[PDB]
Order: sequence, then C-alpha cells, then structure tokens
Amino acid sequence: LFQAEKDRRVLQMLRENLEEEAIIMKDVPDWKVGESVFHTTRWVTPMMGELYGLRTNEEILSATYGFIWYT
Amino acid sequence: MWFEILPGIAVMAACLFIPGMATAHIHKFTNGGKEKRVAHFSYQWNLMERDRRISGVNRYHVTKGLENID
Amino acid sequence: MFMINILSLIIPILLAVAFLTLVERKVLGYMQLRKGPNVVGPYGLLQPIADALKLFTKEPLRPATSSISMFIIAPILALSLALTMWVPLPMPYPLINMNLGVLFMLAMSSLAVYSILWSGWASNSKYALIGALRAVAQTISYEVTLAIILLSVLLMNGSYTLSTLITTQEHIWMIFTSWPLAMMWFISTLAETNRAPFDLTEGESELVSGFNVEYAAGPFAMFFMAEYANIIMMNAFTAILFLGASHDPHTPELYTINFVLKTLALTITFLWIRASYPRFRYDQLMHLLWKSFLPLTLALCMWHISLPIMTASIPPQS
Amino acid sequence: AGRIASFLKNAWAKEPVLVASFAIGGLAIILPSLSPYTNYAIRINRATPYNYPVPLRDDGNMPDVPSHPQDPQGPSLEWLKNL
Amino acid sequence: MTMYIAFILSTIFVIGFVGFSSKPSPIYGGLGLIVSGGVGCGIVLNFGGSFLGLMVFLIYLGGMLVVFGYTTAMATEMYPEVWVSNKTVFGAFVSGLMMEFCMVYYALKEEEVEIIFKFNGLGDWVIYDTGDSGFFSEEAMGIAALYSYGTWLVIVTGWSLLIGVVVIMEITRGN
Amino acid sequence: PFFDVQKRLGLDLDRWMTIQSAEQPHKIPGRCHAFEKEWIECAHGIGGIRAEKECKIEFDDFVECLLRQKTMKRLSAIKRQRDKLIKEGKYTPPPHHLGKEDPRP
Amino acid sequence: MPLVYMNIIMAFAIALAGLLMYRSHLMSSLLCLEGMMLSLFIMSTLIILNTHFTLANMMPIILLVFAACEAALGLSLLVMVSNTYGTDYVQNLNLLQC
Amino acid sequence: SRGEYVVAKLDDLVNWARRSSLWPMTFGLACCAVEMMHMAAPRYDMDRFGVVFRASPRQSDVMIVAGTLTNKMAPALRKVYDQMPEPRYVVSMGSCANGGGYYHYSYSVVRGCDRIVPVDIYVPGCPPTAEALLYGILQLQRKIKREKRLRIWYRR
Amino acid sequence: MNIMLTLLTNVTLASLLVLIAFWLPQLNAYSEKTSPYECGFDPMGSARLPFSMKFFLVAITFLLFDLEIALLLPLPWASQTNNLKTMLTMALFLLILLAASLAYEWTQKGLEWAE
Ligand SMILES: COC1=C(OC)C(=O)C(C/C=C(\C)CC/C=C(\C)CC/C=C(/C)CC/C=C(/C)CC/C=C(/C)CC/C=C(\C)CC/C=C(\C)CC/C=C(/C)CC/C=C(/C)CCC=C(C)C)=C(C)C1=O
Ligand SMILES: CCCCCCCCCCCCCCCCC[C@@H](O)O[C@H](CO[C@H](O)CCCCCCCCCCCCCCC)COP(=O)(O)OCC[N+](C)(C)C
Ligand SMILES: CCCCCCCCCCCCCCCCC[C@@H](O)O[C@H](CO[C@H](O)CCCCCCCCCCCCCCC)COP(=O)(O)OCC[N+](C)(C)C
Ligand SMILES: CCCCCCCCCCCCCCCCC[C@@H](O)O[C@H](CO[C@H](O)CCCCCCCCCCCCCCC)COP(=O)(O)OCC[N+](C)(C)C
Ligand SMILES: CCCCCCCCCCCCCCCCC[C@@H](O)O[C@H](CO[C@H](O)CCCCCCCCCCCCCCC)COP(=O)(O)OCC[N+](C)(C)C
Ligand SMILES: CCCCCCCC/C=C\CCCCCCCC(=O)O[C@H](COC(=O)CCCCCCC/C=C/CCCCCCCC)COP(=O)(O)OCCN
Ligand SMILES: CCCCCCCC/C=C\CCCCCCCC(=O)O[C@H](COC(=O)CCCCCCC/C=C/CCCCCCCC)COP(=O)(O)OCCN
Ligand code: SF4
Repeated sequence: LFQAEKDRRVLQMLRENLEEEAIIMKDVPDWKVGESVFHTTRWVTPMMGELYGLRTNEEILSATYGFIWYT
Repeated sequence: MWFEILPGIAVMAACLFIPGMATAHIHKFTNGGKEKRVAHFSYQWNLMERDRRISGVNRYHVTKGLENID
Repeated sequence: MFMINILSLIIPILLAVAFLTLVERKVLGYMQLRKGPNVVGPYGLLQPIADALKLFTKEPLRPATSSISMFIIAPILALSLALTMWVPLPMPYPLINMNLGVLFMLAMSSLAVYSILWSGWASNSKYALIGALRAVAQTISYEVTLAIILLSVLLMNGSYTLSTLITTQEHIWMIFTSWPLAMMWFISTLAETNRAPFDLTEGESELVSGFNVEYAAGPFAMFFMAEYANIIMMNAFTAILFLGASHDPHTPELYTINFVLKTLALTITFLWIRASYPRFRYDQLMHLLWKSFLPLTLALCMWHISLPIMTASIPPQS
Repeated sequence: AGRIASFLKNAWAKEPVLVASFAIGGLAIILPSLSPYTNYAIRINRATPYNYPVPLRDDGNMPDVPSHPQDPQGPSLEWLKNL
Repeated sequence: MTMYIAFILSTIFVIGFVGFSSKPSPIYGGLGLIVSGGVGCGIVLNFGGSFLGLMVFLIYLGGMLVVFGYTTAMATEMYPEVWVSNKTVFGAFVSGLMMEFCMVYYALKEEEVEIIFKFNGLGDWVIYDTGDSGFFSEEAMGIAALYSYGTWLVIVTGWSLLIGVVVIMEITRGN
Repeated sequence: PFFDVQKRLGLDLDRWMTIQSAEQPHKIPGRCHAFEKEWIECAHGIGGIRAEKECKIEFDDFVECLLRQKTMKRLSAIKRQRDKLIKEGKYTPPPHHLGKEDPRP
Repeated sequence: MPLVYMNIIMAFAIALAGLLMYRSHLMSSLLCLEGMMLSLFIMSTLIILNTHFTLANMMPIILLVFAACEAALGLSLLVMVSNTYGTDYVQNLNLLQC
Repeated sequence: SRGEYVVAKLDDLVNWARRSSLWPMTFGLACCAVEMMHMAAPRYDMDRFGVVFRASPRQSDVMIVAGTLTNKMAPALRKVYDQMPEPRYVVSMGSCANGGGYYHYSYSVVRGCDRIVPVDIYVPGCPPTAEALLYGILQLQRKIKREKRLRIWYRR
Repeated sequence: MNIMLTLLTNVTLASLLVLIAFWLPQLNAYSEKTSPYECGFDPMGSARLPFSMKFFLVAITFLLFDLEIALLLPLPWASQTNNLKTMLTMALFLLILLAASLAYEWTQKGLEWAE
C-alpha cells in the first residue's frame, strides 16, 4: 500500500511540475517542454530537484534534511 | 552525626530529578501526551510523514481512526 | 519549547554540581573524623552559593606571558563539553535521540581533554606544562582500553543507541554478565575524569594545582564545574550501561528515581575511593593500563564476540 | 608434559593476569567450533526478513512454492518458536 | 538557498585548512586541523554519514593529541609563531582566505569553471536521491560487510598494522 | 605488469568491489544500477577501443545519472525564467506550489 | 558539480601547497599531510554516499588506517632527526647534495 | 532613598559571600605552621567555617604569615603576596611574624611582616594556640563584614 | 538542528559566564601581579623550552592502536551477517594480530620508558 501511494504521489508531483513548466516555458523560443535528458526511454527515478524544484523552502527542508535532523 | 550529610545529598537528588521527568513531560505536552515517536530508520520517518500528511492539521500525532474512512 | 528542555537540562546539572561540592566536602570530613561545612547555612546548605559568589566577584587574573586567546578559550570549551555530553542520556527519554550515542560520547570525551591541554600550554608556566603533559600521558594510557571495553559491553546490546540499553537489561542487570569488564570500565572512568588515585593532572602535592595554577577567579570556577559535571555524567553513563532499571512506559518517574539513586550511589563511591587511597604515579598508571588491562580487555573482547555466536543469542536491530 | 605444569605454576604465581587472558582467548578461539548452536545462530540470521519477498510468476510447474502465506508449503519457523 | 548549512560548513572547512596550512607553530596548526576535522564530520553527518564522521573525528582527535605532545617535546621555540606574529604567515593566511572568497564569489555569481569543470551552485540539496530505505542503515551495512566480503582487505590491513608496529620500533631503536 | 592471478586461480580477491552493481549486501541497489548494467553489457566483449565509440550512448547516460549535470542545468534555467517572470509580475504561482496544497498519503 | 565538492578540492589543493612550501619546521609538513588525508577521506565518503555505493562504504575506513601508518612513520623519523640535531628544522637535512 | 537601600543590600550580600568562604594559601614558615595544621585537625576543623586551604596564590584569598620571615625569604613572600588577586587579606601569626619575636635583634630576620606586606589582623602568641588562630580568623571575618565598598561608591 | 541549537546554547552560556567573570569584579593589575608563577622566586629559563618526552614510542604505538578500535567498532552490525563463520574468523584474526603486535612491543622492551 505504501509503495502504491508513493508511486501515485511521485507521478502527481511530476505531472504538476510538467504542467507548470509548460505554462512558464511558453514564451521561450527554442524550448521543448517535458523533454528528457537521457537518451534512453525507460523510467528514471526523480532526483528530488525535479520534485521539489518549484516549491517552498520549508517543503524542501523537510524533504531532504527532514530525517537526518529529526532527533 | 553521620546523617547530617543526608540533607545535601537529598538536594542534589532533587536536582537530578528535575531533567528526566521534565523531558518526559515536555515530550508528552508536545505530542498529544503519548510518548513522542522515535524515528531511527527511514521507514519510521516515512510513517511519521504519512501520518502528518493525512492528519489534515500538519501534526503527525493527530491520529485518524476508522471513522475517517466512512 | 525545545529551549525550555535545554534550560531544564542545563540549570539542574549546574545546581547538582554545586551541591556535589558540598556533599563531597562533608563526606570527606565525616570519613576524616570531623564535621565538614555546617556553619554557613543549615547543615551547610548555603556553602556552594557563597563559594560561587566569592569566585565570580573576585578579580580574574591573566598572566603577562600567557597566550590570550587559548587562555580564555580553554575554560569555555571545557564547560561547553561538560554540559553537552548530557543530551543523549536516556532518563528514560533522551533529549537528543542519536542513532550512535556511544560514539558521540566517546568523541566528545576525547575532545574534552584539549581544554586541559590548551589551558596548560597557554598558561606559559612550567607547572602548567607538566600538568598538560601528564594529561597527555593519561589519555594515551586509558583511551584504547576504554573504547574496547565499551565495544565488548555493547556487543550484547546489538547497537550503539543508548535507549536500547534500557530494553536490553529489562530482566537482569548487565553487571551479572560482564562484571570483569564492569570493574575495568570503572577504573577507566576513574582515570578518565582525573580523580583519585589517578588525579595526576592536578597534583596538589606535586604540581601545586597543576594545569589551572594560573586561573584565578572565574575560569577556575568553570574548570571546577566542568570536572564535577563530568564526574556526575560519567557515573550516570556507567549506571545506565551496567545497572539497568525497570522502565514502565506509562510512568517514567520510577525509572528516573531508580537511575538517579544509582548515579548518586556511584558518585558517593567515587568520593569514598578518593578518601581511601594514595595517589598513583603517572608512569605506573600507563604500565597498569597497558600491561594488566589491555590483555584482559582483548581476551574478553574475543570472548564476547564468540559468545553470542556460540550460544545463538545475537541481539536484534542490525 | 611435566615441565609445562611447572611453567604454568610459575606463570600463575607470578603473572596471573596473562594466564587468565590467554585462557579466555583460547576458549573463545576453540569453543565456537565445537558448539552445536552456531548453525542455529546462522539460521536465525537467515530467517530475518529485512527486505520484501518478491512473488514469483506462476508458470504451473512450482509445487514447492506456496500460493498463499498460510499454505503449508515453504519455509517454516516452528523450530524458532521452541528455541 | 536552503540555509546554506552545507556551504557554510564547507567554507569553515576550507578556512581551517588555510589556517593550519600556513604552518603557524604546530600548536595552532593542530587546533586548525581539529576544527577542520570537526567541521568535516558535520559535513558528512549532513549527508547521512554518521559512523564515518564520528570515526574520523575521534581518530583525528587522538592523532592530534599525540602531535601536540610531540611538538611540545621536539618542535617548540622560545617565541611560538601565530597568524599575526609573522609577515609570511599572515601573508599566506590572507592569500588563502582571499582566493577562497574569490572562488566562492565567482562560482556563486556565475557558472565558472576553475580546474575540473563548470560550477552549478543552487545548493547541494538537489542531488539527494528520493529513494527510501528499510529498517537497516545503508552505511552501517556497507561498513559491516568488511568482515564478510572484505577478507582480503582485512588481511592486508592487519598485516600492514603489525608491520607498522615493527617498523616504528626498528626506526626508533637508535644505535 | 598485470600478472593476473585471480582469473588463473578463480579467487575473486578484489573484483567484488570494482563495480557498483555486483552483489551488494542485502540486495541494496546503487543509484545508477540500471545505467551501469546497460553500459557493462554493451561494452563487454567488443574491446576497449570499440567501447568508446559504439557504447558512447550508454556511457553518456551513466555519467548523466552519476553527476546529473544536464538535469541541474535544466532546473537552473527553469528557475531563472521563473524568477524573472515573478519579478516582472506575470506568473502568479499556483497555491499548491506555495504551501496550500492538499496533501495525499 | 555542487559547491561542496569544489570546496573539498580547494581544501586538498591548499593542503598540498602547504606541504610543498616547507616553511621552517617538520611537524607542520606532517600536519599538512594529515590534512590531505582528511580532505581525501571527506571527498571519498561524500562520493560514496551520494551514489549509494554500499560495498564501497568500507573504502574510507581503510584509507584512515593507512593514514595512521604514514603519520606514525613520519613521527618516528622526526624523533631521529631531533636526536641528531636537537631541532626538527629542515635546514639541517643538507648532508647529501645532488 | 531607593538607590541607597539597593547598594546597602548588594554590599551586604557581597560581604557575606566573601566572608563565608575564605581560602588561605598553603604557606607556612616555622613553628606556628604546626598550630595552623592543628586548626585543620578534626577537633577544631576550620573547614566547617568555609575556610579551606588552596595551594596556588591565584586561587587564594588570605595569606597567613606563620613563622619567622628571614631576609632570604622576604622577596619570596612579597612575590607570592603580589600574585594573589584582589581582594586579599593578610593575617600575621606568632611573635616572629608580628614583630620579630625571639629573633628581633638577629641580623637575618625581618622585624615583622608588616614591613613587607600590609597586615589586617595580628594574632599574638608563640605559637598562638589553634583556638587563638581560629579567633583571629573569626575577627577577620567580622572585619570583612564591617566593610562597605558599594555604599562608599554610591556617595562619590 | 536540535544538536546545533544545544551546542550554541552551551557555548553562549559559557561565554556569558566568562564575560561576567571578567567584567563584574574590580580589576587592579600591575606588573608584579601578572608575573609567571614559580613557587616563590623568578623562573630561571622559559616555559617554551623543549620538554623531553620519555614515552614517545608508546605514543606512536597508541597512534597505530587507535585505528584497531576503528576497525573493530562495526562488529555489532557485522554480527548480523548470514555467514557467521567468516565474520568470526576475520574478527578473531584481527584481534590476534593486535595482541601479537602488543606482545612484540612488550618482549622487546618497547613499553619501558626512556631513562
Ligand atoms: C614540619 O615540617 C613542615 C612541613 O612538613 C610536614 C610542611 O608541610 C609545612 C607547610 C605546611 C603548612 C603550610 C600547613 C599545611 C596544612 C596541611 C599540610 C594540610 C591541611 C589541609 C590539607 C590541604 C588537606 C585538605 C583536604 C580536605 C579533604 C579539605 C577538602 C579539600 C578541597 C580542596 C576539596 C574541595 C574543593 C574546594 C572547596 C573548592 C570547591 C568550591 C567550588 C569551586 C565552588 C562551587 C562551584 C560553583 C562555581 C558552582 C556555581 C554554579 C551555580 C549555579 C551555583 C548557584 C550559584 C547561584 C548564585 C545561584 C611546614 C610549614 C613545615 O614546617
Ligand atoms: C522547580 C523546582 C526546582 C527545585 C530544585 C531543588 C531544590 C533547590 C533549592 C536549593 C536549597 C538552598 C538551601 C536553602 C536553605 C535555607 C536557608 C534559610 O533557612 O536561611 C535564610 C536565608 O534567606 C535567604 O533569603 C534564602 C536564600 C535561599 C535561595 C538561594 C538558592 C539559589 C537559587 C535561587 C537564587 C535566588 C535568591 C532569591 C532570594 C534572595 C536566613 O537568612 P535571612 O532570612 O536573610 O536572615 C538574615 C536577614 N535578617 C538579619 C534581616 C534577619
Ligand atoms: C544568578 C542568580 C542568583 C544571583 C545572586 C543570588 C544568590 C542567592 C542569595 C543567597 C542568600 C544568603 C545570604 C545571607 C544568608 C543568611 C545568613 C545570616 O546569618 O547572615 C547574617 C546577615 O547576612 C546579611 O545581612 C544578609 C545578606 C543577603 C542580602 C540580600 C540580597 C538578595 C539578593 C539580590 C540579588 C540581585 C539584586 C537585584 C539587582 C540586580 C550574618 O550572619 P554571620 O554573622 O555572617 O554568621 C553568624 C556566624 N555564627 C553562626 C557563628 C554565629
Ligand atoms: C547566569 C547567566 C545569565 C546572566 C544574565 C545577565 C547577563 C549579564 C551581562 C554581563 C555584564 C554584567 C556585568 C556587570 C557590570 C557591567 C560591566 C560593563 O559593561 O560596564 C562598564 C562598561 O562601560 C564602560 O565603562 C563605558 C561605557 C560607555 C559606552 C556606552 C555603551 C553604548 C550605549 C550608548 C549610550 C546610551 C545610553 C546607555 C544605556 C541604555 C564597565 O566599565 P569598567 O570601568 O571598564 O569595568 C569596571 C566595572 N566595575 C566597576 C563593575 C568593577
Ligand atoms: C592460494 C595461494 C597460496 C600461497 C600464497 C599465500 C599468501 C597470501 C596469504 C593468504 C591468501 C588469502 C586468500 C583468501 C581469499 C578470500 C576468499 C576465500 O578465502 O573465501 C573466504 C573464506 O575465508 C576464510 O575465512 C579463510 C580466510 C582466512 C585466512 C587466515 C589468515 C592467515 C593468512 C596468512 C597471511 C596473513 C598475515 C600473516 C598471518 C600470520 C570468503 O568466502 P565466502 O564467505 O564463502 O564468500 C564471501 C562472499 N559472500 C559473502 C557473498 C558469500
Ligand atoms: C567459563 C568461561 C568464563 C571465562 C572467564 C571469565 C571470568 C574471568 C576471570 C578473571 C577476572 C579478573 C578481572 C580482574 C580485572 C583486572 C584487574 C587487575 O588485574 O589489575 C590489578 C590492579 O588493579 C588496581 O590496582 C586498580 C586500583 C584502583 C582501585 C579503585 C577502587 C577499588 C575498587 C572499588 C570498587 C570496585 C567496583 C567495581 C564495579 C563498579 C560498578 C560498575 C592488578 O595489577 P597489579 O597488582 O599492579 O599487578 C601487576 C604486576 N604484577
Ligand atoms: C594464538 C592464541 C592467542 C589467543 C590468546 C591471547 C589473546 C590476547 C592475550 C595476550 C595479550 C598480549 C600478551 C603479551 C605477553 C607478554 C609477555 C612478557 O614478555 O611479559 C613478561 C612477563 O610475563 C611472563 O612472565 C612470561 C610469560 C608468562 C605466561 C604467559 C602465558 C602462558 C600460558 C598461560 C595460559 C596457558 C593455558 C591456559 C591454562 C589455564 C589453567 C588450566 C615480562 O615481564 P614484565 O612484566 O614486563 O617485567 C617484570 C619485571 N619488572
Ligand atoms: S612565634 Fe614562636 S612558635 Fe611561632 S614561628 Fe616564631 S618562634 Fe616559632
């Protein structure tokens, strides 16, 4: 159940980021929205810079340093 | 005594009483009164984050029972 | 609300140190067929307050030849380490729940001696230098034995988390399993905190107060506070490691009371040993630790590695 | 086998710490080989499920693979409950 | 952007390296190396390296103490030097600090390449993997695998330590 | 030079640690397991000289997984344009990117 | 590459220059060597942790071990130098020329 | 007024703190040092009054001149008195330290320690009994109690 | 974060104590007062002169021994491997090597201090 919820959450965050990038990148002349950086076409796990890239600082802090700093 | 040393020792004991219980009380007062969760590994942290997300109030200790699934 | 916890852990420890000074003075007096301080307050209860107020209202002195920055930094480092090494202790809930508490304690304890070293070097006096060298010899003698003893004891715990020591000995004290290691660890902690018969870094009869001979009023008081806080903290760590108490999750006050009583008993034992024996020699201490403690420690480390595999009793929490 | 007894006597009379340490080390070296409980420790270590057991795709030729956790097939930890 | 904790720690690391690398009377060099070791322990703590950081801190502290005793015995002078007691030491310290600050400014403002490759910046929080772990610790298992997988490493390490004891004894034999 | 005795005797003295995807304890995978495995399978057998020309795609993907230089460049460009737009005043980021998101388990 | 890696590389380069400068003493150069070991250790463990190379986590520790040996070796030599001159100054090591 | 009350109370507190805990420096010269030792004996137990010996001059409050002060020693006594941080007090014990005593006319005896250091309390005897020295210490405590530093500073 | 806050609080408290100790009392320092402390007279040499170390060899051996504990500390986690025989053999081998090195120092009069 946790695996299913994690997959859905990651996919939702990626879709939200892609939609927002499509909105922002509209006036850029030579930009392709949602373009992969890998020559392959399989699934590559996100980097956490791609999930919480456009979000606030508190969410980023909880995402990256949340577990290590919890004591 | 020889028992005249007992007062001072007692006072010292009182001082050593103060931290421990206080910490416990603080933990309870900060976590709904139920022994603040321990997250030694990543799985327990993930569980805590899931509880915080589904709580609806941004507090991991606000647990939801069977009444939250209709 | 965390700062409240920090203050509630800091202030009572300092008060306990202040009253431990009076308790030690009275205990030594009564073991020396006299009374000890009983004049300043009722049964001498106000003596530490008068001592502290006198020390902090007295002129602080800095030597002309002394290196200033180290001379001032050393007491700050000593007191800060003494106060910091209290957080990971479970009583029964630690303030900071570290995954590796024992290693953190070892590293901070190793860093603590640098306060003594730097104070002795910056004082720029011969007695202070001799005291610093004696401290170096002492730590060289005891460090490896202390670390191996800790590892051998924790081999039956399964991890370095201090909270797991509470549930490891839920049924039986760990002193009934490793009492030779218990005795060796007790001697090692006696040598670690610079206490009699291993109080060579001060050497009142030999080095006229030793490394802190040049610290007049305030920093000397801070050094005294750091030493006594280290004494109490090491005794509490020994009590938790070897004499585990029963912890009921719905009433931690019972565990707190038991742990405090055990710590006080160990501290009184420390004062007893100080009053009972003469002083070692700083080469004889090294010879004792390297010719009598290291072989037994290595043998018991091998034994405690083999025993869980031999009897199929490996602890959980890989 | 006669002079070794005298040497042990002298070592015990003069340096008992070395004798005790050597005896403990030797016991720790030899005893685990003869102990029948080492295999039990290894089995207990192997029985700890740190990671998820991935199910196998059924090709119709797996008689020893259970179709459900409560099926009688597969490894059993009944020996552990009695230890 | 995220409190620059790792960046601040790295800057303090480099500052301590500059402090002890200008060779100011090894007592202060030892202090600088202790500061650098502690800050590096913190840096690797921030990345999940608990055991490794604590081990390097302890090993260095023990090592530094031996060094302090040795400089007191053999490497002391009547007027020990400090970062402001000599023109050369101060010059080296200031040059190191200034060049570190210049590199930091150039990397933060621009994607400048100095020696290896171009600079990115934008904090080091980005590279952290989103993958989760189990009930075990990845570093703890990797280190503990030394006794089951690294038999060869253990053998060569033990032989090297024994030979090192013999070697220091032979060197300090004298004659 | 390289007196290879491991292959002669079949000892495996230090080959268990050479690559990232070779029997880690508890089956813990590397961050770039798939890319490294793909590159290794591509480059095995042809030789060193051919592996730098025919398996260049796999090596490039593996390096990109290792260092993520292209990903960080893309993210920095997106963030730069985003901050320029917010300074100009046409973006108005959505609530779920500001802290008003409805979280899901 | 993030700023942390470049800062560690800068620390290693600074320590290398400090070792190669040889001001007056011999203890200071040994301290520079140990600083180089420390920077190597920190960079290696950062790289290992970033890529989740599990089996390589034991690599830094072995590093540290040999570092100790090196340190010990240097200290031994220093003692002899002192016992020949009463001072660890490098200016005294000039009996052999090129 | 209000300030006068505050300074009086603060001065009383500081005087009590300094009086209750006096730390004499371990410093004896001659016969009178044996009686100084006997003051620390279980019968009298000066420690119970807060008076405990400390070796280093930097951590000392009171200097008790117990014994004859010869010409060879006078620079050392002045040196160890100078190194005591203020406030510091001197108690002169015995006739030898008071005014020379039995060796007043000798060629190598300083006729009283008051020529070298300022003295607060003079304890007479040869040697003064441990009770006499305890009484002198209590008189020094009373003298410290009578002192008024902050009150004088306020009226400046 | 919590550990950093604890360290900052402790350091601030110690610094405040030092500041109060150095600024509250009346300071009257003259040249004779701040002189170096010998027992009663002036020091002959200097405290910065070389101070002979009679246990240098023991110090170097401590340097080498301090890494044995670093190698041996992951044993509680190494106890959880599947093949316990190899782990036990390697741990015992390392401890035997440490004991052998200590014995070799002992017999060759390496632990005795210099005269
Ligand atoms: C015959 O031939 C001769 C000799 O041959 C024998 C001689 O020898 C000789 C020279 C000898 C003479 C000079 C006489 C010497 C006397 C004897 C030899 C010995 C007499 C006594 C000895 C020294 C033995 C003493 C031992 C006892 C057990 C006494 C106890 C020992 C103490 C040192 C231990 C206690 C330590 C002190 C009391 C200091 C403790 C005080 C603290 C530092 C203060 C508390 C800490 C605070 C800072 C806490 C602050 C925290 C706060 C929060 C608290 C609250 C404060 C707020 C305001 C609320 C002569 C002259 C001689 O002719
Ligand atoms: C959250 C709870 C934590 C508890 C922690 C454990 C216990 C800590 C308490 C420590 C006990 C200290 C011993 C007190 C013994 C009683 C002393 C009392 O009987 O004597 C009185 C002492 O009175 C003092 O005022 C009491 C001081 C005790 C508190 C000091 C402890 C330090 C911590 C807090 C300091 C704040 C001090 C505030 C009051 C001045 C008599 O003095 P006084 O009545 O005057 O007479 C002289 C004035 N005349 C001449 C006009 C008559
Ligand atoms: C940092 C927080 C604390 C700050 C400082 C407070 C420390 C705690 C205060 C301690 C209180 C105890 C002081 C007095 C105890 C009573 C003892 C009484 O007997 O003293 C008498 C009188 O003492 C003084 O009159 C009392 C002094 C107390 C002054 C009150 C000040 C309150 C503290 C205010 C601090 C901050 C003020 C606000 C501005 C910032 C004289 O007795 P004495 O002759 O010797 O001994 C008799 C000997 N015998 C037994 C043999 C016969
Ligand atoms: C227990 C832990 C918690 C404690 C919490 C409280 C923390 C207390 C902080 C520590 C300081 C208290 C010490 C008490 C005395 C103050 C020391 C110093 O700050 O005062 C004077 C510092 O002042 C300087 O002399 C000159 C000051 C002129 C510059 C003014 C400061 C800038 C403000 C601008 C003026 C505007 C109005 C100021 C009032 C708001 C020292 O002068 P100095 O003679 O050397 O030293 C002798 C002090 N004696 C007399 C007490 C022995
Ligand atoms: C063959 C050449 C002989 C002449 C050359 C001699 C010089 C070299 C010294 C000895 C060579 C070391 C060879 C050991 C290679 C390790 C591989 C093999 O031995 O199996 C190991 C078994 O090791 C055994 O314990 C035996 C090795 C113990 C060696 C005893 C030490 C004495 C060596 C002599 C030199 C040391 C210094 C001097 C000592 C006096 C582990 O197997 P296993 O665990 O299933 O698989 C691990 C992988 N898993 C976890 C995925 C399953
Ligand atoms: C069936 C398989 C079982 C396997 C074996 C397991 C059992 C092992 C049996 C042997 C155990 C012996 C343990 C002894 C520990 C070592 C002590 C030692 O040998 O050193 C002493 C020295 O010890 C000391 O002198 C230390 C003095 C310090 C005194 C401190 C206070 C006295 C004791 C206080 C109470 C002790 C409390 C211990 C527990 C505290 C609670 C944790 C001898 O040295 P020397 O006499 O100098 O001889 C060398 C020259 N020939
Ligand atoms: C391969 C098996 C190894 C496993 C067991 C060992 C594990 C670790 C224990 C050993 C630690 C290192 C020991 C170092 C030995 C040094 C010996 C030495 O040279 O010291 C002699 C002293 O030692 C001796 O007397 C010579 C050897 C004494 C006997 C040593 C052990 C012999 C066998 C004992 C156990 C036998 C088997 C157990 C039987 C138990 C009874 C049934 C010199 O005397 P000093 O103290 O330096 O100076 C005295 C003058 N001031
Ligand atoms: S006064 Fe009398 S007893 Fe005291 S030192 Fe002089 S001669 Fe001796």
